[PDB]
Amino acid sequence: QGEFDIVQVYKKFLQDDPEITMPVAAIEALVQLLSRSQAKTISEFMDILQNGSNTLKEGVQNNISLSAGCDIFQRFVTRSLHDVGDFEQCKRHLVENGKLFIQRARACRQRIAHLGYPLIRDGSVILTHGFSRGVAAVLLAAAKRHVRFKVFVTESRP
Amino acid sequence: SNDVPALFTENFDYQDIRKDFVYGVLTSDLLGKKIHCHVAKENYAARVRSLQTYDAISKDVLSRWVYPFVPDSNLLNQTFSYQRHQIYKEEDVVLARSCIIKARTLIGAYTKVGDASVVANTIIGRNCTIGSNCSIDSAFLWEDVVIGDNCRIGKAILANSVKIGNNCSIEDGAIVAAGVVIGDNTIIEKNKRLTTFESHSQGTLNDPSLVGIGGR
Repeated sequence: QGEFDIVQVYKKFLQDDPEITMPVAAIEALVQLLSRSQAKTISEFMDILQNGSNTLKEGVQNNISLSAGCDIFQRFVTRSLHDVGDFEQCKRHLVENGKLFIQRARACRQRIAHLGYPLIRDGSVILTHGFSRGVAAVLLAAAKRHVRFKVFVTESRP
Repeated sequence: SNDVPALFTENFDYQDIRKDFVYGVLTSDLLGKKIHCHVAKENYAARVRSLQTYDAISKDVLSRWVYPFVPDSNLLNQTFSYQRHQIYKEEDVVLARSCIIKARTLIGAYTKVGDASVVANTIIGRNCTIGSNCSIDSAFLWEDVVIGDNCRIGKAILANSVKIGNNCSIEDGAIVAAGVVIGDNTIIEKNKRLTTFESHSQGTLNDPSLVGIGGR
């Protein structure tokens, strides 16, 4: 056992929560893969998540947002990272700052809505293409503020 | 000028500023004085003296003829905002869907408007509330006024804190006072002023208040 195919953890969070997208899942997976790990060298740590990310990256059909999200996640961790005195600070600074990223990540879709809904004006007419949770939040946040508007929707083949 | 008061204690017959004072200077009834006119050719100036002016000035105010002195300026920390076709609203107001607002309309805050109602050329005080499937035109509404469902209002002044039931109707020239209530399924003819006190006009508060009467 130890750390099973984190794609499971990845896949679990999709079922533990469907209202969260694919990028935020892997970030929630790696932090676990970082948490349930004892590497004793900074090399092993980053040697894992690279193989950790690429596995996830090779898992889904090289999804952009995912392959995007993971690569950003790494560079945030290894940025202000430094080894001073003891070692547990490393894993500490990783998962701690790693946890912070997710907190900042999941709350992004909220910030957008708080900035987007003033674009929707009373009686305006909106046009969107396909499904997109981003468009959803802002449009909903409009109605929940009680504004009148109509929207079109594209069939979005395929 | 400072002469005028002393010029009014003397010559005590003068009561009206124009009928008595001016005519006195021009007829030399006053010891040879002069007056002058400064005819303005821009900006705006008038005063509220008559019902046929309050209606006029209001339209001359909503139409921004007296900028900056305009709702959109909100000199008393109001929350107004100009919208196209000269319609004015306030924050924390609720306008139902299917309720439509035409031009020259002003809405105070904290005021409800029911479904399928039509307001036009109308000024509405704050804390009001309108029923549903109604029609209002060229009217005047003040604070804390309610309106029943499916009622027709037009060219009338409705004072503070007035309650109107459903099915009611009210035509031009109508004038009410505060507290007055009109019962459902009722009409009020032209210019039929009313009150809530025992004075001269024909008003009483309870519902209904015209053919069905209170106080009498």
